[PDB]
Amino acid sequence: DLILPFYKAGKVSFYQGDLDVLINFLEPDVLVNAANGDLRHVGGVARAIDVFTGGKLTKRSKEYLKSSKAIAPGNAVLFENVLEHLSVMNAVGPRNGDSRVEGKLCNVYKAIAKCDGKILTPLISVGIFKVKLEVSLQCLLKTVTDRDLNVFVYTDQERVTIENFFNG
Repeated sequence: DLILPFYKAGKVSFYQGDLDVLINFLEPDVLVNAANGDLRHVGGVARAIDVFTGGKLTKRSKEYLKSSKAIAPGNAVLFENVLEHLSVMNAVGPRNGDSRVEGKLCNVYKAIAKCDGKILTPLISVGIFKVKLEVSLQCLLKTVTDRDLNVFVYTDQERVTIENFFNG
């Protein structure tokens, strides 16, 4: 492997890198999108995924909303094979100060863990939805307990925070 994790907790591996490079080298079947409820794909995760699929994620999203329930926080919807052997799991997390941030976050991870194959995911709700990294991380660890999972972050700071959480 060209790209190796900076931490591994049980079956959960943690990576730092640009999204396109992690997809290319880690070869996921399922990519989790940090979605917003109206599926406008903006931000460091959602725009990068859209672009990687040549705009197909957005095409499928517009199609989806013609006949399908908007995605409420706490839920996720899988678009299968947005590209051949790359499904996008559109996970909509809670925002800081919503009710039941932890229950909704944890439910998102429960949905993510039911997907098939190799999964590559960011930490849901961390960044612009302003949930503390450790709250999202704790829900992930608590919920996805016996399942191979790959988690990515972009910044040095985020990596350190994750390392500090485990190092104590």
